[PDB]
Amino acid sequence: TTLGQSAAERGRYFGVAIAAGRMNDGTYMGIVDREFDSIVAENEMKMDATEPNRNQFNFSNGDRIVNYALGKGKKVRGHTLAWHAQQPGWMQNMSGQSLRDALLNHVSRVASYYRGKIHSWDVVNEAFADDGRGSRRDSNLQRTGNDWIEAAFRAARSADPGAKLCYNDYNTDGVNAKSTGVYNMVRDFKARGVPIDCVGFQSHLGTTVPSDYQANLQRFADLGVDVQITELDIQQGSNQANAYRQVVQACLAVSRCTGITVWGVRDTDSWRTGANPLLFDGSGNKKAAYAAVLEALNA
Repeated sequence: TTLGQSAAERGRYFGVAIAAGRMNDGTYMGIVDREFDSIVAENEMKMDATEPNRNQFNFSNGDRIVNYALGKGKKVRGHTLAWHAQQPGWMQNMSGQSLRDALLNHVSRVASYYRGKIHSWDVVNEAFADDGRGSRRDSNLQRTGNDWIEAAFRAARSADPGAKLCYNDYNTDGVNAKSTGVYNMVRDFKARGVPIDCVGFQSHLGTTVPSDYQANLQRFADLGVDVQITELDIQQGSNQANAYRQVVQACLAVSRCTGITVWGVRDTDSWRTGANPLLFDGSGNKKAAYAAVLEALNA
């Protein structure tokens, strides 16, 4: 088997983040053809990639990833319709109502273009502080109004109602002040019928999985949302393979945990240079962490 085969047999997907740049690399494209049944774009679908100038869109590189995914029978995750980081320059300098207008225009148009091709959308990415109080990150977006996360989900449901609408964030893997700030927002969203289907957990780990990784996953699924591990990577070390095997078993244990996406093919492809935090090495070979993931999917 492969990761994707044996994660399907558990009712789940195993995805990978790819970059257009590498799609000519023969051994890279091979591993992706075979091991994963879900695909994210690493950069080609962010705000600056898709709307370089106000109200004017280029989906050229994002499409090369999406259409490769559909052509080979794989699911597609959309990353990401709204995010303080990596805003096209014209957007960084707007504020207020017109920023709010520009933001919703971005979400409905991007989600419209990809309607029917997107298994799930990171609608809003990283909206909570890392300050031990679970408060909102101060952003030009957040300064338009505390309800901008709601408005963004509303615009995305309109544009593509078949897509699963996710909130995605990092430093949210255990039970901390940040996951509980996310939790309270989502709870209120589900209370009020705000259209949010899944919560994403980036899980950019150090060397070790939190004791309550699954307890935190589970408290969210109990809200009646799906949970997804969206951008997984684990710092290398002797506990690396143990840490991957634990993340997979925490997802199999939770019934609403639909799948896991690691954030790159090979160690050399990682935004986290030097960490070697992935399932393959630069020579393209399976690491120990690959065998841990494949067993955990099978045991």
